[PDB]
Amino acid sequence: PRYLKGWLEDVVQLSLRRPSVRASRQRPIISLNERILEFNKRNITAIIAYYSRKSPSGLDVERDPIEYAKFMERYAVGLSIKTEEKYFNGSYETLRKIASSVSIPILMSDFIVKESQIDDAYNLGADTVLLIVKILTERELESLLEYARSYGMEPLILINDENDLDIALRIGARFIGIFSMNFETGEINKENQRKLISMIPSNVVKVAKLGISERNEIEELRKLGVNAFLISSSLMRNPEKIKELIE
Ligand SMILES: *C(C)CC(=O)c1ccc2cc(OC)ccc2c1
Ligand SMILES: *C(C)CC(=O)c1ccc2cc(OC)ccc2c1
Repeated sequence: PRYLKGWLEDVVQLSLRRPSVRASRQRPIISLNERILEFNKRNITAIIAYYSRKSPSGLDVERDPIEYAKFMERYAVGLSIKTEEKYFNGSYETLRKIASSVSIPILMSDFIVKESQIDDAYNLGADTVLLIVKILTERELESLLEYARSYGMEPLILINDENDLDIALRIGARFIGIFSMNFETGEINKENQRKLISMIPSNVVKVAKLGISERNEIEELRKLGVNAFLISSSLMRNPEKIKELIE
């Protein structure tokens, strides 16, 4: 990984030590990016619902993961499952149980810094993985992209700024998650998020992290080329809100 400071350094060190799983996959790879394109063609708003027991954002919600997943199966384009343990209270067992319970695409959201974590995602039933430009050297990012692609996954590449985008495009990203998160305030910079979206080629599938969980924001972004939306706290708090977001 890159050399880091603070809690990202900590979580990367934890991740490097994470024991791998041994399990045979007995679930198809259900492509998230393709399902998003399908929703776009059908004019159905495509929302990727997070399951996250905790978040550094103040998030502290206990709710049954299977009940949540089965509810979202009806509405969401896919699920994003936090599997990082220390800051998000995630677990591989929770991912496995969720994957064994629904047949919509599942993104394993963690801090992937070694190949065996991609093996873990595959073996546990996830359909793809998050890769984070800001924690990986360029060579690592390219290699891990290729390694995920070796399983038939297309990873979601997380960018937070223009430097991350330059790297992501150079290494061949085709599925990009645009955050533009400030870690002091914990707020999405909407202006910058929009600038980044405008800089992405038309042949990249684009997912925006939503801070403001409202229909009008979705409509503006969709107009600007965004294909799908990641939404976390508001859906963990009130799952049924997704219905009003998709109309
Ligand atoms: C989960 C709700 C968000 C998450 O897992 C995550 C990971 C890494 C990351 C890096 C950023 O900048 C480099 C911004 C946001 C973010 C969110
Ligand atoms: C999504 C609207 C917020 C999100 O993904 C996120 C991820 C990680 C993170 C870390 C923080 O501490 C450094 C603060 C906020 C925050 C928000």
